[PDB]
Amino acid sequence: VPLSEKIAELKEKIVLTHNRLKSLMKILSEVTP
Amino acid sequence: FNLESRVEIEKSLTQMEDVLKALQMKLWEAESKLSFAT
Amino acid sequence: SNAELFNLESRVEIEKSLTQMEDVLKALQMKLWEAESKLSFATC
Repeated sequence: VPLSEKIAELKEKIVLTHNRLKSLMKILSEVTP
Repeated sequence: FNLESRVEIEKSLTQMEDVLKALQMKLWEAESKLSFAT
Repeated sequence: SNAELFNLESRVEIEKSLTQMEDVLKALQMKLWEAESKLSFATC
């Protein structure tokens, strides 16, 4: 079941990193028209 | 994977999103292989 | 038991790509960080 927990911890990080990337994409398009 | 220019940051950030999009499918695939092996 | 064998082959190939995903993402997180510092300093 440690594999089950390694899945969940890895999922939340994909999500968090995905959110950082999203916020940076909005900041970047404010200055690249 | 360049950050010299705004145009390259843009290209590079989409590549990173495409990489995460591949990771999310790999995570799901692992979720199912595991669920099927218990 | 081919079942127990199959189970073990699964759990091996599972946690292999788990570490693989770990290595792919944390390099990704490092270049992300570089871009964050770039656009952060640039837009102050």
